[PDB]
Amino acid sequence: PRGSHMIVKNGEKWMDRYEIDSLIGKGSFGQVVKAYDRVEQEWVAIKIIKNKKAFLNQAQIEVRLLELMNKHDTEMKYYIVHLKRHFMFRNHLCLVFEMLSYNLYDLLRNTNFRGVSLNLTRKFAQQMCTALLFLATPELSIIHCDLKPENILLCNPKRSAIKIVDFGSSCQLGQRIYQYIQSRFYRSPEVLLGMPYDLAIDMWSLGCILVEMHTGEPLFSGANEVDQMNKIVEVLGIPPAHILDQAPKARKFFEKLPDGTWNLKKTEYKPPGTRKLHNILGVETGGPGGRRAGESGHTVADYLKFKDLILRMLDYDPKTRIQPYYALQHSFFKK
Ligand SMILES: Cc1ccc(/C=C2/C(=O)Nc3ccccc32)o1
Repeated sequence: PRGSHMIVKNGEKWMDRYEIDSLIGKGSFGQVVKAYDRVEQEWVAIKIIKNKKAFLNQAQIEVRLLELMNKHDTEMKYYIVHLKRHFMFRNHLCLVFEMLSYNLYDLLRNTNFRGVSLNLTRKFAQQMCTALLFLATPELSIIHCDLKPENILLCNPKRSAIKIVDFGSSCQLGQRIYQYIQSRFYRSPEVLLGMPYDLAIDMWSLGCILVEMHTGEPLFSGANEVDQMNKIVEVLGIPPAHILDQAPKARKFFEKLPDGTWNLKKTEYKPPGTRKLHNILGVETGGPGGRRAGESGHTVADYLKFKDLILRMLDYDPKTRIQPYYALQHSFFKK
């Protein structure tokens, strides 16, 4: 066999059922194939976990969480990708999902990274907040741990309905296992600081995502952890002392002074909290790059609500950071 990836061969039939069409995707997780399920007469995406002990063990958690989420039949569970079944094949765990359309990063690429409208952004935000509310159900208490444009797919290319995919790093509250999680751009302060985390890290990622969906570019595009914390401090200032006092990796980015206060451990950036979200969104200057100037649904009053909700989702404190239910009650969502 030689190596971790399954030899994929377009046109072969798996177990007189799955007709392999093409390789959808590759990556560290393994691979994804488009396949025709002859039994159910429908296209499916099969996620082939790498044949490595570490990846197989993590994929048992993925399968457990997915099955748990699909079992909870309610008014929230259809913002989550549906795992139809799974099987072992050629020493690979294989997860069969419904076929969906493209991810929100592709939607950004098809606007030449100009960003989508505030109106489309709000539709994505209401779906995602609803999804996070569902994850926050006691019985689930699921932390996604990897929200980013790539992991939010459109159901249909013509419509704005979405689902969340890739619960490959997901854990339940109280079952934290990796000190290093989240895609860097969407990584919460508590994680960069190497502290314990809860469902609040998803709400952080969602704040970063919504800004990027409208501006067409990442809010915080760090080359590494130091650069990432610095780009956050640029907008949000130095994080509160009560947090940095309890933070194992505080001294990676910050310095205590005789004072008792924290400062950036400078070795260069805009001063702390001087990169205003106000200016990044271009509230009073016609939106991102001036492209929404005079457009309907891009008034200053619209922007101020959006910005307010973003700033509640980018709260440094995970205890006071806005939680799904309260986010859905925000004026930004009101008719
Ligand atoms: C294309 C498509 C439809 C459904 C899925 C599922 C995926 C998942 O759960 N993790 C992934 C990670 C990378 C790419 C795709 C997926 O992928």
